[PDB]
Amino acid sequence: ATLRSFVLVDNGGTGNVTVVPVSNANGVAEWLSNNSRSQAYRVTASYRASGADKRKYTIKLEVPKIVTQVVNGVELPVSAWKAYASIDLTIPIFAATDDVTVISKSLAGLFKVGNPIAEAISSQSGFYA
Amino acid sequence: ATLRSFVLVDNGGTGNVTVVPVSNANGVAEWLSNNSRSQAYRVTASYRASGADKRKYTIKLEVPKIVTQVVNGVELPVSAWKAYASIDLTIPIFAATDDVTVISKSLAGLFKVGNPIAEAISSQSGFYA
Amino acid sequence: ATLRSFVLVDNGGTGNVTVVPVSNANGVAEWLSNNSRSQAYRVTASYRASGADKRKYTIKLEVPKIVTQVVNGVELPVSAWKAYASIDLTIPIFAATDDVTVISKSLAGLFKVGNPIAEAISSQSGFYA
Amino acid sequence: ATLRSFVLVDNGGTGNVTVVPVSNANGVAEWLSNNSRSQAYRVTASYRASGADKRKYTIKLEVPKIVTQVVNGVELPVSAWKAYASIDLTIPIFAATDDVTVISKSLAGLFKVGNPIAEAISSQSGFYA
Amino acid sequence: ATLRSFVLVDNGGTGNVTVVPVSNANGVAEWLSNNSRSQAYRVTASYRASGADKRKYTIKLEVPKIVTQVVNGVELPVSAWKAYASIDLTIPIFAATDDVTVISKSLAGLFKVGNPIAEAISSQSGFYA
Amino acid sequence: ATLRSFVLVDNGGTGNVTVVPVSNANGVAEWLSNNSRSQAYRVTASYRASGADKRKYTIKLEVPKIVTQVVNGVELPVSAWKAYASIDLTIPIFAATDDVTVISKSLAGLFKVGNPIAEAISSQSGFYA
Repeated sequence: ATLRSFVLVDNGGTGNVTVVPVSNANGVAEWLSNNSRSQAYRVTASYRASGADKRKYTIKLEVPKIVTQVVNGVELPVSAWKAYASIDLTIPIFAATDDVTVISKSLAGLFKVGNPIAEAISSQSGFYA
Repeated sequence: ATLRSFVLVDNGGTGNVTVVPVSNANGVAEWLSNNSRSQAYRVTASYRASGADKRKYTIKLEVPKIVTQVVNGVELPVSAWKAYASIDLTIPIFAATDDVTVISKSLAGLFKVGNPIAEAISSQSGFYA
Repeated sequence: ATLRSFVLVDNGGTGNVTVVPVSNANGVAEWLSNNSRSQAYRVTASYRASGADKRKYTIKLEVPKIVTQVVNGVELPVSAWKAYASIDLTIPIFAATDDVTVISKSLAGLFKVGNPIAEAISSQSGFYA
Repeated sequence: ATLRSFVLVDNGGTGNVTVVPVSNANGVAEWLSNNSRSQAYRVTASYRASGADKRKYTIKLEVPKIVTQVVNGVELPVSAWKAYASIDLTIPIFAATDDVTVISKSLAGLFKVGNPIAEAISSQSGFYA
Repeated sequence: ATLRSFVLVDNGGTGNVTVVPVSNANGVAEWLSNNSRSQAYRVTASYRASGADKRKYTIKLEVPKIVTQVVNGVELPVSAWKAYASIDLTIPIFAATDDVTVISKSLAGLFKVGNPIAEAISSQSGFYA
Repeated sequence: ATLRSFVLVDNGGTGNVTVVPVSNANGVAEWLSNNSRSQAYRVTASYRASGADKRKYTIKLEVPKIVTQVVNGVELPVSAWKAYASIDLTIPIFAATDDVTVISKSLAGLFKVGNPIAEAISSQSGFYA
């Protein structure tokens, strides 16, 4: 089943952040961590067709700011306490399985921990040699 | 050391697609697979300030269908089509290192091979499966 | 597992009115009693975001007066009339699980058989009695 | 008597939340828990006639956010610290007692703890199988 | 649990064509087989109200002729042509369960293998004698 | 030998609804059950060319709600209402035998009892999950 809970944050067993399915409206999977929606880790995704020659995946992720956070509190402005991400993946209809798994892996590679993009993000850095 | 080559696609140890830094103009880092520009996997990233209190990473991925076209015995290296991924990451400036890191990980988790998103993509599926 | 049948009307163990899931289009869950649409108890619910910091459950209930009309010996199943209940629930996103739960209970308490509201309704009365 | 205090939140004896009558203007029963009006659990209801063929019950409920709350404090914005609910029940004049008690029970069933609507609310979930 | 994968083509056990649910937006369920979208079996359906007392199913089937096109030495999975089927079912709201079931079975019988319509279809024939 | 009687509704062995060929004028085959024409199941079909390379089956089904009307003490076998189904199949002329057979089976599978479409129909449902 594609709609199942999964570990969104692998902290090596200890502080793992799992996210669960919560809704399914209009074919928009929604996973929520165990927190108030304002402080939750959140993921949404959908696979619609787009144009007459490609399908498109649309995924969104919300990551909370943690340090200093008052769990379950009402800390405003939300805009200051959360990071947002949007991913649009466009895959033309001619792609066959093996093509798709690569695309799949590429994404995984791009954001893998220890790789430049990942490193950069976490070091508040930009890109440079 | 963020601008450095890395493996985009990890097929164990054989067909690994490594991608290298090729330019960094106007704050746009651009990596490239080892192919003619007409058929290379390509990645670009940029880190800029957004608003007076946010920052934004913008990453784009290009996955080609590598093939050799032949027009009158004149074989040209081209791509049947390409898949595109586009990511916008917005992070508040209040985000401390620890905070940033989680974002970092969350992303990696989200797209990890084996998790739902990865699954779905790799089977051209929706989340109803 | 929220989209599942449940007993709408509990008359001990005899005339229990159970209602089952029948559709879920456009994020509107719709349960139905076991009757022709022309005479079924019906319930619908939807959960959407409202504003940039609230969520809203919208629930509607239809209680029919089940009867068999006869026009020229042509007996059709219809409803003499229907009673309608409509509920709007607005909850802040700051609401943590524990918070949500109370809401949950509060509602159930409010309408419980034996409490004032239940009484009044069940005797077509006001609160002056 | 319909205007009496009742347990709005059944926490199994221990932390039960009782709500008491507080006002009765224009046939609008008002029950308040024991708190500052800003943090109180609150219930209002009235039975007016509507149209020339149905009576209507109008009930409203306010549920406070509790976790993190500073009892009796002044925590703004109230909009962030409270959940609201509105119920409109319309019952045509031809309904006789037994009809009404069903309607009555239906409501109770709809919101009963352990049932989908209830479950959904409290799990911050939507509806799906 | 109606939006689920099922076998569209039953060839005993070998070439069975299974079709899965992929999306359900705007009340349109879409099922696809596991092929490059450019050449996959497709089924869509919707159940909506029509008029004041009817419901209307609208089902559409798409059967592809799977092949691999090649142009200037570039091969692409394409569909040589497709067969299209369109079905409209209209049902009164008075239709109670048993009734619906019958309707349900009629369709089945209609298209059942071995019965005239199927035979005709599968032999490029019309209905003769 | 396609214009022949067949079983429209298979109820094991009891209430089987058999439908027979009654006429075949102007390329329209008509099958009726054994009831007063005012209230009989009906099926019609035609196979004609369409365009320069397509064939088109046009099948229509009629399911009656059998009852006996009575007016001024005069009873007549009438139909309380009917469910209508309309089907259009379009097939390229390149479709060779095997192809056609598949198309043939798809339809069967589509409407097969136990598969989603049938289930939905027979339960006043839509396609959900």
